[PDB]
Parts: sequence; structure tokens; C-alpha cells
Amino acid sequence: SRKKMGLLVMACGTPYKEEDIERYYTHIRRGRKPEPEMLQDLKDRYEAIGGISPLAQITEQQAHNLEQHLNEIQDEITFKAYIGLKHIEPFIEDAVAEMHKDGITEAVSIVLAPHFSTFSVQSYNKRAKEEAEKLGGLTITSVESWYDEPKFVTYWVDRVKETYASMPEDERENAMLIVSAHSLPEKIKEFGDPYPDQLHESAKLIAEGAGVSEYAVGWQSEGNTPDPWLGPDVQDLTRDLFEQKGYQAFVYVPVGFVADHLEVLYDNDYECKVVTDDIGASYYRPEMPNAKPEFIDALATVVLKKLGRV
Ligand SMILES: *Cc1c(C)c(=O)n2c(=O)c(C)c(C)n12
Ligand SMILES: [Cl-]
Ligand SMILES: [Cl-]
Ligand SMILES: [Cl-]
Ligand SMILES: [Cu+2]
Ligand SMILES: [Cu+2]
Ligand SMILES: [Cu+2]
Ligand SMILES: [Cu+2]
Ligand SMILES: [Mg+2]
Ligand SMILES: [Mg+2]
Ligand SMILES: [Mg+2]
Repeated sequence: SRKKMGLLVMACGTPYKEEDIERYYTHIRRGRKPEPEMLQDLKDRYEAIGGISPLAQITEQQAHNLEQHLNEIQDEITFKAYIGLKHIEPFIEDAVAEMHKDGITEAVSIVLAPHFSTFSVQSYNKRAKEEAEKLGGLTITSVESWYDEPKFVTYWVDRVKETYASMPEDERENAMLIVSAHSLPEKIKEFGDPYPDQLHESAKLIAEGAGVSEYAVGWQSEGNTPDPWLGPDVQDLTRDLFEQKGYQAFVYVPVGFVADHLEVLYDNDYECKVVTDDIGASYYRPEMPNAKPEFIDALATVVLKKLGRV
């Protein structure tokens, strides 16, 4: 008989249909409903990148593929996946309550974002643990970061190598690699938040494995509050590096994101591409991990290492 464990997979969440945009963004904006022009802009952006519902399905597929792969590659534990989201149902607390109702007493959790921060990962883990404590009789051990898992580094190294090999000769000799994650308010530094250092380490490990000597670290998708957010933003960084040294190709690796999403398909493949098109450079942005088997195997290894079983 195998031990049963819950597998709590946590993520930001996505609207499921266009009519969910209002409530999703109201939640992100801490109760402030977007004005009508912004609502219309957001709908247009989702239409421009091919629609909402495919983006919403990816998290579901990642959690289910991870459950099935973990159950196939070892014989001691039977995992059952539960999805808990920050900004739309099923919420984190809903998922923990469901695990408790179903009779789970032991769970492991992972956030679908490879870098730890106080703003995101630590808050998701704290919310899950506090719900478990309120209900009693259920314990959660939480993955905090996994950007340094070799199988995850290798996913991106191989995609970068393929992109550079695909380039014409003069591009390959005059290209710049930009490695990025979602910006956060700068005030996280008051806590010693390692998020910026972990993004810089991801960039070092990917550029090193791919043999790319010219690379830079940037941030993207900052929200709107009066206090400053981490920078430079990818759009400004691209133009600055072009003005400095005249690169003919820019390769974007938004390593902080794990799936196709508005903040990649729009904030890179539209907003960064506007800049590259303006300066006359080529744009490349390799495939996101999504639910591909190589990435699922990386996540399964993260989980089993956290449990001491590999
Ligand atoms: C929704 C979302 C994703 C995918 C992400 O990485 N982040 C952040 O870092 C914030 C603050 C939010 C919201 N999201
Ligand atoms: Cl934590
Ligand atoms: Cl960890
Ligand atoms: Cl960490
Ligand atoms: Cu499901
Ligand atoms: Cu498998
Ligand atoms: Cu830097
Ligand atoms: Cu965002
Ligand atoms: Mg409709
Ligand atoms: Mg670690
Ligand atoms: Mg923006």
C-alpha cells in the first residue's frame, strides 16, 4: 500500500472567459475595479494573443501531468493534485479545504514560479499553511524555490542553444540575450528578499550552459503603485543596449514565467517586439515550458528532492 499525499499546485490564476476579466483585475488591484477604457483595452489584448481560454487551461494541464508523472516514476507515494490560485477561484484556501474534506493529512506544495519572493511565493505558502492550521489534522511541506534545479536550467539552455543555432551568421555574432521575470515593488529589499539575486543566478546559469557570453537581466510587467518597482523594464533595457552597442538580434527568456500568458504573449511578443521592430533588430522568444514532458519531469524531481526521496 502506497502513502496518499496531496500535491498542492499554486499559481496566480487566469480569467476563464472574457466576462471574468473585470473580477480578475479587480482582485489584482486590491478591490479597485478597472475603468471602462481599461476593461476594453484588456479584452483587446487577450483577443490579439489568440484568446483567454487556452491560457487558462495550461495550469490545469501542468498540475494533472505532474500528478500522473510523479505517480509513474516512483512507487511509494500516490499523489492527488489540487489547484490553488491567488486571484480567482479555486482560491488557495478552497484547495486546502478540499484536501481536508477528502481526507488528506499530508501534502507537499509547489508554486508555478521558480524564484522565491516575499510578495508572491511566501504569501501563497503562508496562506496554505494557515488554512491547514485552522482546519487541523493536515500538514504541508512547501517548496520555496526551484530556479536552480538542473533539469529546469537545461530546459532553457537547450531552447537558447536552438535559437542561436537558427540565427543567420551576422545575427549570431551580434545578439543580446535578455533574461527576465515579473517586476515587484523595490521595497521587498527591506526584508532581504532574494528574488532579484535568484533572477540574476538563473540568468548566469542559462547563459553559461548555452555558451552565451553577452546577456542582461531585466524585469517586466510592473503593476501601478506610487512606490518604485524593480527595473530596468525590458522595453527600456532593449533600447538602451541597442543605443550602446547596436545589437542586431534580441533573444527574450522570461524565465520567471512558466506558461504562455498575457505577460509573455503581449508583454514580450508585442511590447518588446515593437521596440525591436523600431530599431531594426530581429526578435526571438523561445517556447515556454507549458506542460511539456521535459518540464514536468523537472517539476517532479523538485518535489521528490523536497521530500528527500531522490
Ligand atoms: C499573475 C502573476 C504571475 C504569473 C506572476 O508571476 N505574478 C507576479 O509576480 C504578480 C505580482 C502577479 C499578480 N503575478
Ligand atoms: Cl515560504
Ligand atoms: Cl525549497
Ligand atoms: Cl529559496
Ligand atoms: Cu483538475
Ligand atoms: Cu511521465
Ligand atoms: Cu543585473
Ligand atoms: Cu502582472
Ligand atoms: Mg461570452
Ligand atoms: Mg533551494
Ligand atoms: Mg505593462
